[PDB]
Amino acid sequence: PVYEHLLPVNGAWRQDVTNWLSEDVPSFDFGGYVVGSDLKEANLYCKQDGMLCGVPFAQEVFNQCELQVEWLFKEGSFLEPSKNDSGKIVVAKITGPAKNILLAERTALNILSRSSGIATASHKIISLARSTGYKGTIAGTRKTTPGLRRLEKYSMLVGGCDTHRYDLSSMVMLKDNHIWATGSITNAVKNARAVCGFAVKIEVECLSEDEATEAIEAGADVIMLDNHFLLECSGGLNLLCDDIDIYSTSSIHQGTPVIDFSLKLAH
Amino acid sequence: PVYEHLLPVNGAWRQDVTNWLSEDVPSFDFGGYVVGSDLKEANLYCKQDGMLCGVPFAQEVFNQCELQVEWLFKEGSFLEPSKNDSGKIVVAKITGPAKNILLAERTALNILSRSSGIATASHKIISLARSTGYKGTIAGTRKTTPGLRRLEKYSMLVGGCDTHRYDLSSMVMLKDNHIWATGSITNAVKNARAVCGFAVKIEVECLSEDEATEAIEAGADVIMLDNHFLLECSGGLNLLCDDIDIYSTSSIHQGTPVIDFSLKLAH
Amino acid sequence: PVYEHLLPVNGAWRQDVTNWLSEDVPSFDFGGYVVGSDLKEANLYCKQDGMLCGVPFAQEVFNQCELQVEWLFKEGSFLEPSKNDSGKIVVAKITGPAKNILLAERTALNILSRSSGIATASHKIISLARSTGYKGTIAGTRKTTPGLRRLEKYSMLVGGCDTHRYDLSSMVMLKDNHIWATGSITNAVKNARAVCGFAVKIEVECLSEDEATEAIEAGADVIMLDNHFLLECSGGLNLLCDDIDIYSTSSIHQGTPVIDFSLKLAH
Amino acid sequence: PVYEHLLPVNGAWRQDVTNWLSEDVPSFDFGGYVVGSDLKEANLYCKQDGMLCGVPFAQEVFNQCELQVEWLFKEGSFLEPSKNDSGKIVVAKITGPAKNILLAERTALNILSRSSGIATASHKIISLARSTGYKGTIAGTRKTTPGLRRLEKYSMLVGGCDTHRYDLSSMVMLKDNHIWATGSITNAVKNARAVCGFAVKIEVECLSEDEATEAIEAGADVIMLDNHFLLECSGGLNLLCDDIDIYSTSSIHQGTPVIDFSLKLAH
Amino acid sequence: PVYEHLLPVNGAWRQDVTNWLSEDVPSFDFGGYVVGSDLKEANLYCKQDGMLCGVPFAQEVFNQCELQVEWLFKEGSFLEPSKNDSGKIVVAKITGPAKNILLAERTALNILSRSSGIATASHKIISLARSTGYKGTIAGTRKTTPGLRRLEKYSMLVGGCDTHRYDLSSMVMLKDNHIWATGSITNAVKNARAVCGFAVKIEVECLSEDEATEAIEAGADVIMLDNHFLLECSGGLNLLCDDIDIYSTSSIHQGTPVIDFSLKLAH
Amino acid sequence: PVYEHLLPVNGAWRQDVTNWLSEDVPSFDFGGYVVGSDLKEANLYCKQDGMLCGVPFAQEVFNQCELQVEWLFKEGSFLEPSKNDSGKIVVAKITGPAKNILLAERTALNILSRSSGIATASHKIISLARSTGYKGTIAGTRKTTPGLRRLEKYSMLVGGCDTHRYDLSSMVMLKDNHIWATGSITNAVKNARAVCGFAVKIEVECLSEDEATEAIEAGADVIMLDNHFLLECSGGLNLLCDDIDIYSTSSIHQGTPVIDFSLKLAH
Ligand SMILES: O=P(O)(O)OC[C@H]1O[C@H](OP(=O)(O)OP(=O)(O)O)[C@H](O)[C@@H]1O
Ligand SMILES: O=P(O)(O)OC[C@H]1O[C@H](OP(=O)(O)OP(=O)(O)O)[C@H](O)[C@@H]1O
Ligand SMILES: O=P(O)(O)OC[C@H]1O[C@H](OP(=O)(O)OP(=O)(O)O)[C@H](O)[C@@H]1O
Ligand SMILES: O=P(O)(O)OC[C@H]1O[C@H](OP(=O)(O)OP(=O)(O)O)[C@H](O)[C@@H]1O
Ligand SMILES: O=P(O)(O)OC[C@H]1O[C@H](OP(=O)(O)OP(=O)(O)O)[C@H](O)[C@@H]1O
Ligand SMILES: O=P(O)(O)OC[C@H]1O[C@H](OP(=O)(O)OP(=O)(O)O)[C@H](O)[C@@H]1O
Repeated sequence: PVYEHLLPVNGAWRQDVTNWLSEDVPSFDFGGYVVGSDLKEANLYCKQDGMLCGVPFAQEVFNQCELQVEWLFKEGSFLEPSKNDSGKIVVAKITGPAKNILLAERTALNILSRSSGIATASHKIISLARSTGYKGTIAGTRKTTPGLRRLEKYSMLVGGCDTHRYDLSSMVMLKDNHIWATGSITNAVKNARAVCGFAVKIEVECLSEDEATEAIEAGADVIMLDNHFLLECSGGLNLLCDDIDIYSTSSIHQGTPVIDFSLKLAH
Repeated sequence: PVYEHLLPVNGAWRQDVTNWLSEDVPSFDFGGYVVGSDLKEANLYCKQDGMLCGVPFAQEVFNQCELQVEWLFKEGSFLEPSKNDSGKIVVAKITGPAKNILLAERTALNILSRSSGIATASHKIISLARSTGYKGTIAGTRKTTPGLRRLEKYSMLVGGCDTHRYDLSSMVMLKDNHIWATGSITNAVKNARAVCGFAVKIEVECLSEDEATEAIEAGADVIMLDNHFLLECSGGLNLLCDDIDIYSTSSIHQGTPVIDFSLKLAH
Repeated sequence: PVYEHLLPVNGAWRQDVTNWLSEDVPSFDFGGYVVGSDLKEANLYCKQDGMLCGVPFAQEVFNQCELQVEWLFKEGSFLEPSKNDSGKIVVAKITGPAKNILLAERTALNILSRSSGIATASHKIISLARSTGYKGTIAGTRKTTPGLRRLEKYSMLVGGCDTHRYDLSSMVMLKDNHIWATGSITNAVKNARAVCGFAVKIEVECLSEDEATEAIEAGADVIMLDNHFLLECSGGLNLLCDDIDIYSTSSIHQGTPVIDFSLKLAH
Repeated sequence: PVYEHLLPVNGAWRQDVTNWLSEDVPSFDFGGYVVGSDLKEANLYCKQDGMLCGVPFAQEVFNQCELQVEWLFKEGSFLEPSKNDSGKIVVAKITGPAKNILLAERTALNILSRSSGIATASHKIISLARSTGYKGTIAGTRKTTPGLRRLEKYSMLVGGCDTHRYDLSSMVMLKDNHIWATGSITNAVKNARAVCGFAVKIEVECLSEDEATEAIEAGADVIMLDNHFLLECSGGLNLLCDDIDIYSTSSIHQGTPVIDFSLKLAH
Repeated sequence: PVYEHLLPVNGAWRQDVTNWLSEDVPSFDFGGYVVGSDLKEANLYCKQDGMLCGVPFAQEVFNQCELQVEWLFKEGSFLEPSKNDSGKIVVAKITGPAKNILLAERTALNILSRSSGIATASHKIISLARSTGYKGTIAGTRKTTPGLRRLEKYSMLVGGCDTHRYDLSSMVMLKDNHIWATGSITNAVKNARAVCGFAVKIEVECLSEDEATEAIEAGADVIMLDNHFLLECSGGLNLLCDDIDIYSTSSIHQGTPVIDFSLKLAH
Repeated sequence: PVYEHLLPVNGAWRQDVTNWLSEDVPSFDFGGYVVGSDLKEANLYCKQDGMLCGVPFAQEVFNQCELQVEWLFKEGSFLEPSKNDSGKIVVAKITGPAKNILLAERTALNILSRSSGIATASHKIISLARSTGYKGTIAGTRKTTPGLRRLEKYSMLVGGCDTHRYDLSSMVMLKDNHIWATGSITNAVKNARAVCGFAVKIEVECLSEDEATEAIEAGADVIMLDNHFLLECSGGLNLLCDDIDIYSTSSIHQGTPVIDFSLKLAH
């Protein structure tokens, strides 16, 4: 199994890459004009310790820029430019017209830095939860960067964490507002079930053992206790664990530090 | 002068908001079905100390969701839910069909959290540079989140920092690769000037007083010393200042923490 | 609960309507020129017995054409222009510039006819399965019309049938190809689980009680016997039932007859 | 002459295919992950008697999925998996990474089934009209599936039927509403002619020999009698013929049965 | 009859306007920031003698900029700021936030100038052909500005000229290449007819009375002699007329001078 | 340095070409059907004296049409089919399926004709200004054809002229409206500077030596006198020069004649 196989050979994500490029060049690329098209070589460097993530995305950036890339590491690999010999690590060798390389650069690096950042912070928490004996799941949230949801969720998976529900059409998530609207948890679940059906799970945010039970018996698939079936707890970060099912946290993705990368031509 | 006036009454950014919404609802919105359309009220809360940024963007999210919003604070205001009475601060009151509110929620909050995060980290560094007596500029970089460049740069401005060049068509940025390509700084500048013209500035990354001088005399508009005209230094973060012109740093935007926001219905 | 609440106040589906309109007018609308903009009245007729479906979609067609519509029946209602007095039934009254009405016409009718057709054929089979005592689900398939998936699935729901999985990112569906690839059902399920996680169900097409059992124990959520958990059988149409969980059929949607509608101006 | 030559080497239709794919994979393709990329072989089967239509479209689906296809039959060929040896007929052999094949599958089959269905029902009626001695035209209508007009009209042609006017910018179609608006048929035609010009035909729906004559003399190109030049009659289905010019019917396309296809990997 | 009724209330053309706006503001509108949103008044001036064309287009520019416009002249009117009192003529009064006005300006003026230019040059030639007694048609060509075809053809109509065929799907245009391909004019026409059908005209470029005759008898709708039915001659500009049917010229649209317009705020 | 290097290997401009093609073929290409796919040869001719411009654009048209092109002249070359031997000049040889050639034709020619027209008129004025001894710049304007800005500006550069500011986000352009809004030139400049920053120039339209001075001292980068820093004068065409900095004119691009091109197949 290879993570990049999650991405469809063709689909919207590739168009996203094209749009990211247009975002950087609205009219002309003056630098490309001065630099020209002589064939060049270049190395893509990792300058900080962390997991390598975002390969297929950066690869797509390089393909549309008509370059030849050779990846020295598999996506998911844990890089440690700990060696101060340089403090850097070549993760890919690139070849192509000078201008194409420089056009690609900033976009590919912006993808890798952030993708690697989410994967890394993801790995750290699942390695932490795992090191206590906990056998459950650590999930992310829907508090993703607008327009970048595909990439961030993907980065969560490579890091070893669950993604939780992708969107609002994905797994139903019921709360008080919904329960108050239908008059009861049981009613909220019945209506939710009537439209999502058997193929999609229903989750209910409960505030008491009585809340949960009613949900359980309405047929809810997941139960979130805050403040047959699975249980979830969510609210906080890298710090509560018990032999329960789900712990969600936006700390793995939202507002996380980045893993620094750089790209320089040979000579 | 009002920052939101930077955004064109109509243009691509509004389409970005629609796409951000579609990203959250690819097929149906089951929750909207259970909750229904009864008119509701809700408050948008700020749960952490920082500057409020992203108003026009979140406002656009609310407009497309056909809601009525009342903002209690001007964008740019420094919020301090320091008072533990609640640890929160209502920055806007919203009204509209229950489902519309819940559809809007996650997107608007994801905009505000990140926009406020960049503005805040931006304000902290310019307030810091300013507090030493430095009279120059603190700028950002092109290491922005793919697809979110408009919002992040905008957030930089509201925070009190320069944005630097928007893209590759914006201000010309010459380096060794370009200089090596044309044979000299003077040649790189001549070619750069020939295509960008008088309306757009040319910047050159120099590594010596001789490098700079030649650039100065080629006619470069900005000079970056690393490692008539303006001078720039860039590489590091919140820590070197001297009565010089430009200090760039991706720390104001890239991989920065977020300012937490929440939204809950009345009853 | 109102079905149309499944559609997000704003999102891609509304853009689909605009594209459907452009599809009918690539350059000019000569008829609109001759007819002009005088305000007119018109009735939307149902000419065949069946369930009314597609309201929010046709409504969106009418909104973009700047018209005023009054629906005489709730979506989901079973219409019977059985009365030969006319053999027709007015389901909506429309008002607006003559040209706008005529532009709207063909698109709205093409939506209603097909949407009503799927809903009707859907209602007939669930009413049939229900009339035998069967207490389970009748679902649809992914054999939908390219580009029209949102509308057809929506029509399935209004008719009283399940939609089954929306797409490939929705509920995992494993088969022999996958099982052969990983070496075993157990392995196929483990890999499927590793990437979809807890929020999304996994279904396995089994050909024996031993196939199923292994899937059950791998943790599959649904099992399809062809040729804790739920069971599914799929292959045929309006004709096998037993007190089991799921029966899927493309007969409810694919290649189904249409429910005839017409629209004429008053005088 | 080859029908597929009607499609421009590049244009919107290819983008439609990409959108149809995205429609099936909004976020990840879990199945593609489990199945992997090992090169595989597969056969595309026809399981029902009818005409093969939709080749260039399904071919485009296969090209974007980076596969190698070998078509065993020319588009337009009449297939008869009448032989119960299998009741199936291989119409194409495919090769490529397992996941790519499975991604392609449902979309290509949904194209073929419907395209073949329209072509078949089209061939049946023109073969029927032809078998009586009728030397005229059998046309379709604008009651096409929203967003799928290009494919359905194309399927009409391959089947041997006319498409009639593509859209509202295509051939002018005047009616009572228009005639009432301008005060007379003669006036409606004059205005229609003034904007469409010589390159585009004008058709008028007449209800009497006097209606027609005035249209004829206004210069209308086609006349529809319902209830130099050409005459048309339209309203009903597979059942009135006389040595006249045009008979239109939505029965050839709208709400027609589908021709079943399937695709399975080798081993 | 009003020309603007040719444009569909909604469709692609309105999106074109939005794209034209985005083209002018890729990131921020600094001027809008300095100018602010105070309500202002402004006049749209015509500075050269010619026909007013492009109203609905410029109106759409103004609507998306949320302004209030009052047109003092009907589209099609012949303006003569011949009076040197000012040499200008107010054709519309506008009101709205200062910034919105200034954003709109350049786009609306670029539409009007060119639209008015094509209409004017169109009127001049049809008034010229008409003044000799010629009772036929003066048409345009497909040599239109890429991406601006809708607007230019529309401008042709308002000027009093035919548009000729809109595109390649519009009226069939056969030539030697086609005739050589099928072996004969008769064959080229048969194949053309087989795919376009009765609703669309077929034109043939003939080089002899024998060429024409064969086309006539193949059933071609139009015949172009260069170098029942209609005849066409095309090649040259404002200068050959005889009581024949069609004279085409790109001089009415391609590379034509523009009609100068300006827009200034009140005080 | 090669001008075409200004265009990014991939970005929006290539999508513009696809849209230009779709604009010509909304449904089918009947001519392509009759002509077929036999491999053919063809020559692209220049029929009027002027500079060759638009190569990368026409090349992109040819690439998407899957053709093989051989350019006989470098973009920027001054062609003179002055020789009446033919009055034409082959600038490129093309090979590919007959239909693909004919599909490409009109679009590529419409690009070249206009691109060459702007370049030519651009070269004529800079050669004129240059021939007087003037050592400054001749610039264009923002009065470009809606949707075609990239191509026209690009054509300006190849011709030897400046493009001036690309858009409203490009170089700030202040006027009376802005100055009146902020109360003074000094204030308008301060606000403009506060949002555009150091990377983008600020220009001010001054009407007196006192106007200019205040702008100069506010820090404006350019000053336009109409009716350290650079000076500009703009208003008129091919006719005032003095040893000053900038002369802008829309005459180089807007409403300029076209350079005629043609394309014919070999035999
Ligand atoms: O961000 P974290 O603290 O990790 O918490 C993540 C949780 O937040 C969400 O609640 P919701 O979005 O409804 O309320 P919120 O916006 O106040 O977090 C949902 O409960 C997530 O699982
Ligand atoms: O991220 P920061 O450390 O604040 O530095 C920002 C600087 O980085 C950029 O260099 P470039 O992108 O060419 O090299 P890099 O990728 O190694 O930083 C450019 O020099 C920016 O001003
Ligand atoms: O169309 P129906 O006969 O109702 O059957 C529907 C079933 O078809 C599908 O199988 P798949 O698509 O893998 O094989 P197919 O194409 O041969 O039906 C899947 O099994 C559906 O549940
Ligand atoms: O669907 P069919 O019965 O084959 O008829 C097709 C005819 O329908 C159309 O009329 P129009 O769409 O104006 O009226 P309608 O919607 O009542 O058919 C037009 O007359 C078509 O040629
Ligand atoms: O531009 P004008 O001189 O008015 O001529 C217009 C004519 O040009 C076209 O021929 P085609 O485009 O096939 O050959 P061309 O490119 O050489 O004009 C077609 O014949 C037009 O009616
Ligand atoms: O078209 P030209 O005469 O060459 O002049 C070009 C000048 O026009 C513009 O003014 P603006 O657009 O503000 O006023 P206008 O529309 O009246 O020209 C700006 O001043 C340009 O540099």
